[PDB]
Amino acid sequence: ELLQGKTFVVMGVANQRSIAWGIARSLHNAGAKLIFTYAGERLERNVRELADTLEGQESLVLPCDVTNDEELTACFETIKQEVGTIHGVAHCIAFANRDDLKGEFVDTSRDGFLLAQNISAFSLTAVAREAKKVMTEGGNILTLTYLGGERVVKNYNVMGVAKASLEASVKYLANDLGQHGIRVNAISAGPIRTLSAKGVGDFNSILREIEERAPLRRTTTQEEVGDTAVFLFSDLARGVTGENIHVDSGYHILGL
Amino acid sequence: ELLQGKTFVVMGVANQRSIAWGIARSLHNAGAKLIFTYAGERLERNVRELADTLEGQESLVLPCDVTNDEELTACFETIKQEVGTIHGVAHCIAFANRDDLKGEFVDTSRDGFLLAQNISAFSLTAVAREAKKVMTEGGNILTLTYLGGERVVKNYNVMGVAKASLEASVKYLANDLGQHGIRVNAISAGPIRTLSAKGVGDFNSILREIEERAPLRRTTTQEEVGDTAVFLFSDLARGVTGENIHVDSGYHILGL
Amino acid sequence: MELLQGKTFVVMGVANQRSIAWGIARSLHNAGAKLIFTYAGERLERNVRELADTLEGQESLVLPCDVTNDEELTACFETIKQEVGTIHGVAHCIAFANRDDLKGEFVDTSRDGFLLAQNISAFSLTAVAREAKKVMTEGGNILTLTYLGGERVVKNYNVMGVAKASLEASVKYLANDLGQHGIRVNAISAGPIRTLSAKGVGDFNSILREIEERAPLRRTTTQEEVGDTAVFLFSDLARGVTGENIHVDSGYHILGL
Amino acid sequence: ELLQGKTFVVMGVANQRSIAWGIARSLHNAGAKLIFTYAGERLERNVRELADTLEGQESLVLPCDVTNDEELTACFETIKQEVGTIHGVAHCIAFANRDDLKGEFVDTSRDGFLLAQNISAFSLTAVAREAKKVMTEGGNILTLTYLGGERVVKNYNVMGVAKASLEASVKYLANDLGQHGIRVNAISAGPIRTLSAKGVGDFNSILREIEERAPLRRTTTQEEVGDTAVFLFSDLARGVTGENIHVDSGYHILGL
Ligand SMILES: NC(=O)C1=CN([C@@H]2O[C@H](COP(=O)(O)OP(=O)(O)OC[C@H]3O[C@@H](n4cnc5c(N)ncnc54)[C@H](OP(=O)(O)O)[C@@H]3O)[C@@H](O)[C@H]2O)C=CC1
Ligand SMILES: NC(=O)C1=CN([C@@H]2O[C@H](COP(=O)(O)OP(=O)(O)OC[C@H]3O[C@@H](n4cnc5c(N)ncnc54)[C@H](OP(=O)(O)O)[C@@H]3O)[C@@H](O)[C@H]2O)C=CC1
Ligand SMILES: NC(=O)C1=CN([C@@H]2O[C@H](COP(=O)(O)OP(=O)(O)OC[C@H]3O[C@@H](n4cnc5c(N)ncnc54)[C@H](OP(=O)(O)O)[C@@H]3O)[C@@H](O)[C@H]2O)C=CC1
Ligand SMILES: NC(=O)C1=CN([C@@H]2O[C@H](COP(=O)(O)OP(=O)(O)OC[C@H]3O[C@@H](n4cnc5c(N)ncnc54)[C@H](OP(=O)(O)O)[C@@H]3O)[C@@H](O)[C@H]2O)C=CC1
Ligand SMILES: Cc1c(CN(C)C(=O)/C=C/c2cnc3c(c2)CCC(=O)N3)c2ccccc2n1C
Ligand SMILES: Cc1c(CN(C)C(=O)/C=C/c2cnc3c(c2)CCC(=O)N3)c2ccccc2n1C
Ligand SMILES: Cc1c(CN(C)C(=O)/C=C/c2cnc3c(c2)CCC(=O)N3)c2ccccc2n1C
Ligand SMILES: Cc1c(CN(C)C(=O)/C=C/c2cnc3c(c2)CCC(=O)N3)c2ccccc2n1C
Repeated sequence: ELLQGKTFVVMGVANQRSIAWGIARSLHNAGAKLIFTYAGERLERNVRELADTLEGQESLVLPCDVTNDEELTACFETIKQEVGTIHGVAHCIAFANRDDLKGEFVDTSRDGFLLAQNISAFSLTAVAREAKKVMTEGGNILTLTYLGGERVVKNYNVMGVAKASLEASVKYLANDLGQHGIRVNAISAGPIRTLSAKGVGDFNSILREIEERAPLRRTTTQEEVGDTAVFLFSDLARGVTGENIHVDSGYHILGL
Repeated sequence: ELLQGKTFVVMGVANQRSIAWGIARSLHNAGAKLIFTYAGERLERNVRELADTLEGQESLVLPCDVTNDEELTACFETIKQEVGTIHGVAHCIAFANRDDLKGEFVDTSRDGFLLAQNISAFSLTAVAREAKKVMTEGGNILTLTYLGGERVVKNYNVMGVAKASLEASVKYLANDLGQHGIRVNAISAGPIRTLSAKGVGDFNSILREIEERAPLRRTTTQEEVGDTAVFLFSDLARGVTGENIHVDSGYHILGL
Repeated sequence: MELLQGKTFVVMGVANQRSIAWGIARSLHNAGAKLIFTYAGERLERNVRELADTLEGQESLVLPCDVTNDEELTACFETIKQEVGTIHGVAHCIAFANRDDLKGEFVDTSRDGFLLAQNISAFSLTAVAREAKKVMTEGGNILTLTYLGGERVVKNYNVMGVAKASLEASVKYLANDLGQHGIRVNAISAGPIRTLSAKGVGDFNSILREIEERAPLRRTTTQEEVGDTAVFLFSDLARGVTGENIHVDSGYHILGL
Repeated sequence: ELLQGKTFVVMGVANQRSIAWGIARSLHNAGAKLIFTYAGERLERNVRELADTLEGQESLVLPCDVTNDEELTACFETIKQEVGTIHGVAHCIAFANRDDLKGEFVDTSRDGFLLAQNISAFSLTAVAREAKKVMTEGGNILTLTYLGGERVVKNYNVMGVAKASLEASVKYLANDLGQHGIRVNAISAGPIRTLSAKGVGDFNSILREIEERAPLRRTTTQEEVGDTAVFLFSDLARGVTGENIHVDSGYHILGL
């Protein structure tokens, strides 16, 4: 099977609905070994719990608050020490202050802006810099992004700008790391019911809109994202780097 | 194994270097059965011998000149008669008059322009129209495009405009066919030495630019395109339609 | 009137006073340009001839130019050459597809329908640039008009959408060819506007309605807004701009959902 | 004539070769009155001297270090009281630590990253929310971008990611401010020999490349940018917002 005997770091499991958890399962289903990380103590339990559901042999679960330089750096030392070699990292982390995800992007504070950039965009680069030390056989680094990073999506505001910065980081990191045998890609996922969609929008109204209008006439699932993540980490995706695959039932192609 | 139980139509094999022969090989390795179509009688011997290098039952090998509506139609009629159900088509077809592939694009004759449009872009639509009839369980339709459709490539000229037309075509067809359970996607391959590289303005130099400047520091293989085609035909890609995956060693990201 | 003072432009595709080409003709004229008009058919000849006539100064040459017809293309620019010697640019505002293709599924478009739309709506830019090349002696700009449907899927635009992708790639390749001859080539991507080429589209009114309420500028596009950006592209101000597609659509093109 | 009786804030003049100085000339030749900002004494005289060369008479030259919220606010507060109404702002500001404009982008420091983001991207939004306060007749906000925010440019690294973020901000800002009669647009300029090109590796080779491969066969001047800027601030451009106009001799259209 595609990922037999390879080991991957998964970052961003918060709960059962986490896109990261879809990715975890698809990779596990494809025969991967998994390392999870989680942000801060309010979660160790929900991630270990999930990790444990997976058939057989304990997955490492590590703390990694990506705003913290030394725990990020320690996280990957542990990985260097526990396992030696990984074959990729799935970066599934985003955060902005909730107040910034409503009315007028022009009103966002510089602290708001830089917090979003720091956690939603710069973290990929920080992670990629540690990941590099421990991917001596090469492989793929993946991030998740969203269409609001390319075109304007109401209320996505500062996150849109931080997705744009994320997608551009993908390209430049692809240009740095290719020579070291490492391919960097994104998945642009369609809107999905997650911890991170608990907010506003009348989210239901937007899913309904995807259902009526997306080419595939349905909304996307965390398993659809995770199967495209299996492709990207697999050998099938060798010649693919610097790319953004939309797993969104085709919505991204529409105009009016 | 991944495409177990499924049959695909591969159009465009002309010899062992054809990117279509790369896709055929990857699809067979992933358990598919194949039907091959070829441009005209002069190619029949090559295609029958390639097909027969693969283990398993024989493989239909049918003439299909995409310029000839009766031939196109009888071809897929024959396919419905003998197999009943397909799961996908790989369209790997292009042509323009070779004198239009030098000098200035502005000097392209009307006949020249419409011939390139006819064979290089409209054929995807005619193919799709007949494939929709035998795609009884849905599936994927793939074509092959090139960066000249997006950005100016010297001498690519009228093929450049026909690729843009092809890629717009993928969008519109994905929008049509989603609701019939059918996805439509393109692979944008980097340059590869094939028959359609014959006569190009120092292809060797082009190959060197890629090798030294592409994020991955190597040229694209027919096998790399074929493994991405596997993904796109597989159920891994069920959320992915109207997409153009660049398999070009990340070359497409580069500015200057 | 100054800014295009002392320059002459060919405007192709005026069919009545709502034509985008006529918004363009007025702006060019108000910027001091002299104008040559083309038409294709027998009768909307006057229509064009009568619109021309309203323009204040010297009378305008008005010439038949069916872009489907090589001889007529050659004769028209030939006649421009004999009559005025030098022109400074061309506005190409011309599209056609069979009406039955602009509904239903794109996958049912016939071969003839496809090639017809490419011929008139995409190739014709190139045929016109080739003729214009020989009369654009001091350089200048070639324009064309496109639509968002050439970049992303717009319901029912179908075959014209593909023909606009085709048009847009032609702008780039022609820009690459002609720059060394002092000629720039650019597109304006206009918002939906009420013209003859909008007659027969499902729900044109509700299209304009959701432009008004959702586009950043909260209003639909006008012919005059298109013509004023045309003035820029034909003027010296734009001398560093080529192979560009400028969206004059109240900002609509930036929106997802 | 074209900008008769309008006033514009021009930000970023550093010396006579500044793009922002090219824009002030064009705006002035089109009838505008101008207000200038600068950060820090290192160049107060330069901007004063330059502003004084101008043949109308007599421009406010105010301090505005976009890093400083109290100073930004004050600068636009001073403008509120002293001029009244403004019709536009040209934001020609960028900065990143020069140690980050070489080597691999992946080795970029946290605060290197957020510094570039803060000066080169966020400042637009900060400037735009002031300005909003003073553009009571509406008008245009312009920023300068570079192709490296769309595609990978060697060494541009953290600035390319910053420009991507800048360009996304343009889109979101335009969605915010359009309802207030305010347009927001970028100009993507070709390489120009300014202070911000000092130290770029092989800059003369970049220029020679542009001259020989760019469609217009020449390199890009400050006057070309200033004249496109005149268009964007004028009534001619009233239907244009959220646009990025490439003023780069057509270079942006080239593939390989
Ligand atoms: N509709 C959608 O849900 C879409 C989401 N995405 C992207 O998918 C990714 C995953 O989000 P999704 O699964 O939806 O939602 P989740 O909320 O489940 O996942 C987000 C994860 O990011 C983590 N995170 C936040 N801050 C930090 C930090 N300081 N250090 C380390 N980790 C942190 C969260 O941890 P914690 O719980 O501790 O805050 C959580 O585990 C995001 O990048 C998101 O934008 C893309 C397209 C569509
Ligand atoms: N560098 C490269 O090689 C790249 C190629 N591509 C694309 O890959 C695709 C395949 O090209 P490639 O494998 O390289 O070259 P090949 O020439 O081996 O394959 C192209 C196929 O198109 C067929 N074809 C041409 N005209 C017709 C027609 N009238 N009816 C039916 N088939 C026809 C050819 O047949 P015949 O020999 O009889 O003409 C040939 O079998 C093309 O669309 C090409 O543009 C994309 C990116 C890079
Ligand atoms: N919402 C909109 O209306 C938008 C339109 N556009 C584009 O703007 C351009 C102008 O269209 P618009 O003004 O809307 O509609 P009009 O119908 O007013 O203009 C279209 C013109 O194209 C001409 N034409 C068609 N076929 C030929 C041919 N064989 N040879 C010469 N001329 C021909 C028509 O002439 P005739 O009547 O004599 O056949 C007509 O004068 C087109 O390219 C269109 O696609 C772009 C964006 C939005
Ligand atoms: N090749 C090129 O020159 C191109 C440049 N650009 C862009 O054009 C814009 C203008 O750059 P250019 O004219 O070349 O170079 P300049 O160095 O002349 O202008 C850059 C300006 O940004 C100012 N700036 C830096 N930090 C701050 C800050 N803390 N607060 C307020 N102002 C600040 C600089 O001031 P100071 O010197 O005092 O630090 C300087 O005046 C930039 O956005 C740049 O990215 C775009 C495309 C091509
Ligand atoms: C699909 C979608 C999302 C979810 N998404 C794609 C994200 O990237 C969400 C990021 C996010 C980032 N930060 C957050 C939260 C969500 C929630 C609560 C919180 O405190 N901080 C989203 C988020 C905000 C506004 C609109 C949105 N749409 C239309
Ligand atoms: C990579 C590459 C190709 C090959 N390619 C991508 C194609 O799409 C080939 C198209 C093609 C299309 N028509 C053709 C021929 C080739 C050859 C001989 C012929 O008679 N007609 C190419 C083809 C022409 C010009 C430049 C080119 N570059 C840089
Ligand atoms: C804005 C818009 C147009 C107008 N447009 C951009 C066009 O390019 C029109 C092209 C055109 C092309 N060919 C045509 C006609 C119109 C009308 C009558 C005819 O007989 N042939 C349009 C046209 C069809 C479907 C949707 C459409 N939308 C949303
Ligand atoms: C054209 C071009 C530029 C200049 N540019 C477009 C910029 O946006 C420059 C931004 C900048 C940002 N921060 C800077 C400096 C320049 C210079 C000195 C310094 O100390 N900090 C550039 C800058 C670095 C690498 C390549 C570059 N190319 C190819």
